[PDB]
Amino acid sequence: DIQMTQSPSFLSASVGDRVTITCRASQGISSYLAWYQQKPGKAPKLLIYAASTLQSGVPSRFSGSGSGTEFTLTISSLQPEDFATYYCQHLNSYPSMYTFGQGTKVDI
Amino acid sequence: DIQMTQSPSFLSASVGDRVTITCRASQGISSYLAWYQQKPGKAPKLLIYAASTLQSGVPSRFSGSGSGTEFTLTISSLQPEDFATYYCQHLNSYPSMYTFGQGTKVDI
Amino acid sequence: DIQMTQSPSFLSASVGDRVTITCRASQGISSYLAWYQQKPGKAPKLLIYAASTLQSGVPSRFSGSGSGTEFTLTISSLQPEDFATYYCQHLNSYPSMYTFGQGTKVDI
Amino acid sequence: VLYNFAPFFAFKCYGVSPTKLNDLCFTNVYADSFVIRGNEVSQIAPGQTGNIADYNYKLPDDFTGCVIAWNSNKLDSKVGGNYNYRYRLFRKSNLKPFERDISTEIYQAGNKPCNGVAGVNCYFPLQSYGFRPTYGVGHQPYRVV
Amino acid sequence: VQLVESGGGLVQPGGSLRLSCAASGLTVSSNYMNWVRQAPGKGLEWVSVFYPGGSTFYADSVRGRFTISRDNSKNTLYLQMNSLRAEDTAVYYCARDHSGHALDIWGQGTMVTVS
Amino acid sequence: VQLVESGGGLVQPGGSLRLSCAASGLTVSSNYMNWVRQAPGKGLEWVSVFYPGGSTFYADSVRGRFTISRDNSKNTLYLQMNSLRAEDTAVYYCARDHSGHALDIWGQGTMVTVS
Amino acid sequence: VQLVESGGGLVQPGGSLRLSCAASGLTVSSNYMNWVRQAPGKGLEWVSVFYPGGSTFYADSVRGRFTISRDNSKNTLYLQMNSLRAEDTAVYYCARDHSGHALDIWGQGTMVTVS
Repeated sequence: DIQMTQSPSFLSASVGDRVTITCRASQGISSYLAWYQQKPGKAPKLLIYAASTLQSGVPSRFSGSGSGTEFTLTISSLQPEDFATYYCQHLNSYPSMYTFGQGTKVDI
Repeated sequence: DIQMTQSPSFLSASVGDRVTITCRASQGISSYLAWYQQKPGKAPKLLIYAASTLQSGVPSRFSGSGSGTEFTLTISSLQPEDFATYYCQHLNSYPSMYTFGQGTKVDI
Repeated sequence: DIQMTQSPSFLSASVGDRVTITCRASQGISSYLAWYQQKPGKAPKLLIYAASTLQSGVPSRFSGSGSGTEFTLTISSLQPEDFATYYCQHLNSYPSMYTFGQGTKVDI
Repeated sequence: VLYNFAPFFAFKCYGVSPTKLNDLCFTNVYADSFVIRGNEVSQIAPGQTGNIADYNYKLPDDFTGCVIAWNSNKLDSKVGGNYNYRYRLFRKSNLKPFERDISTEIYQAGNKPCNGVAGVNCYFPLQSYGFRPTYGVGHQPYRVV
Repeated sequence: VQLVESGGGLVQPGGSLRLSCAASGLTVSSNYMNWVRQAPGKGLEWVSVFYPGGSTFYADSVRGRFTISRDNSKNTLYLQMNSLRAEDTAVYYCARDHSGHALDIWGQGTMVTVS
Repeated sequence: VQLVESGGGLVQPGGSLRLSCAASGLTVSSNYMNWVRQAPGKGLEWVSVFYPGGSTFYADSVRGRFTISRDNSKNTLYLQMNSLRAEDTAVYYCARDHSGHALDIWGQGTMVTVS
Repeated sequence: VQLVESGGGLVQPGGSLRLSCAASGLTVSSNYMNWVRQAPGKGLEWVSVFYPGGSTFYADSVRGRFTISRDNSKNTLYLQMNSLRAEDTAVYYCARDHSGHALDIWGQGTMVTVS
């Protein structure tokens, strides 16, 4: 069994600067990990999947690259609409399957 | 299997004239058929059963006679309280049993 | 099987005098019987259990003594807060177990 | 010799027959004796659940033996009290078949530690029968072997 | 003879209800009794049937989720349902059969909607 | 010791409810625990019982539809019901037995009405 | 593609609900479909999964009380629950899996509270 945890938890980031998020996986990990964005009171939408694949409709503003245990995502632009929450996952073996781990919060 | 259908569907009948209703049964039929009257928002009551048997409490105004595939009911009097809906049925074999068919509407 | 019944049913007792209550058990009885007090709209609380054992928190005002078929409880003091209802019980064999019997009412 | 001398109330056998008992051979024939309420004699049988069967004396399922019960209100009942006889009201778990417990330790009810004194939330497990000659046939003493 | 029916209300999809058919004048354990369904603004349909003997026939659309029961103690007829959003959205009727085809004593309907 | 009870409300006939008996001070897995029923303006009645061992006895009127359960994780007692119009129209009580006959710690009642 | 979900409301403890996942654009009988749970003000959790073949895996916390079903007639996905006070107090989501790990088409949540 593996446990997914995120270090930043709450953060404070201004419009001018960028934000970097990291989530760790115990006992190693494959290359399959997805990042989600969930504005409060809205169903979350896929943002980045697999190894920095990027998705149609997701702006090129977002880019999340990593390998092995250390995984991270970074936002380059000024974040006009201040984003709210972000999550990790990774599909597993029979008993656990989808593991999301603790959430993350970023704001002004 | 047999299918019960009624030809008139909606009708327009004045107080002065009479009204004749017919419902057909596919693949022939026995002599057992019942006619119901259902004023809107009220539980339907038996009007004519079997082969023009007539029922206690049903006025002699009503009389429905027929044989074989062609079945019909006729109202002789002027219809003071304009009736609303009417139905057929016939008990069948194991799978279907009571078959009511499409309804009928008559009004001013 | 045994049936538990109480003779007084409704009663009228003033503040000055005392009140005596009796409940009978058919086909004899052991020494285990409990008395309950239930003010209207409140969960009943144990008052006297076993053979006149008396209970902590129950005033010495109450005292219910009896043996065999004839069982009774008596209140000595003036009953400042007029009590309302009272019950008997006795644990039984497999089918019935707890038998409470008819209630009793006492008031001003 | 059982029938001729002692009249019986509930003479029952499981796995064996009464008449055909003499013409059979066994290596061990035990004999367990106690005194039970009349209405609680029926708990001495294969399986069953109750105050006596579960916590005092539990018979096995595949039981080969005989159960004998006969009334003793004439002799076992006392003048005004027979508090000598007791049964185990409180126990943590059921008994394995054919077991015995003679512990008189104070029972514990609640997560709070239980002291020696019974007081509140700690009870003396054993509870005393009440036997008097005027009691009904249900609560009358019985002898079971 | 009167057939007053009770029960109904609103039940969520996947829920359960029971309806009782109270009859004073005819024996439920002696007559052909059946359940008739009528969606709003549509024709009637047949649900169950219950013979004097221990027999019961159901329609195809109400088979396996609908169970009927009779109690001679209260002289009443019960229908047990494990509802579905489109299976039960109608008024329910209780009737008796005289001549093996005609339902005469129709009771007042009970609204049974699912939401 | 306190025995706070939760659950209740209104359930339609043929429905289902569960009531939990929260006890803080006594172990549910060590005492005689039982359920007591009281219809409005009437005497009390006995429903279930649950020994320290895996044993349970039910009254005749609540047998086969009423199931009791105990969970040592939450130190609470649960009662499962499959209600009927006259079987469950009463406040329900949770109690402990000291001396094999007397119920002392009676919790506050929970209203369980059917309609 | 849209995944509109229906059902919900309030169910008493020990009750039952069913939720339907309506999908117009993707075949439910051909894609990995799953149920995702989110308690208010907390992270997300996984409930069920349903392969193109007749296979289904449940989480440990929702095993034995939660049943999933698929109907190709209405092209919809159903989840059957036998609720508990802490097992089901969350919005429920319906999703599809593209590359065996990523859930893209997330439908609107349905509130399912127990009280």
